[PDB]
Amino acid sequence: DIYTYEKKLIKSIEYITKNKFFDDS
Amino acid sequence: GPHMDYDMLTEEQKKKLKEDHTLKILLKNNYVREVFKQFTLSNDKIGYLSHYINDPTIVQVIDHIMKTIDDT
Repeated sequence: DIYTYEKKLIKSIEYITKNKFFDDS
Repeated sequence: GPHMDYDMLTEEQKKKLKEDHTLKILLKNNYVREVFKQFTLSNDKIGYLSHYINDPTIVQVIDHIMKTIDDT
């Protein structure tokens, strides 16, 4: 099901963005 | 009695995301970093994800993230 998969996915987005994985500056 | 609480990203899953460098190659795409940054500022996270399940670039980076946190 999609709704159980999204809860792990969205907490990965919210971690990756907060730590700015793509930004070296 | 006891119940599950596994709808939060763990310290081991955080470590496996930040130390995996193949993930960083996918996030370095300027089209991925803009959609990831707009996602957290949206008021309807589930409605936003439902626009990106249809995108062939965003599906491929999501699939690698979702593998990395399942591979604990």
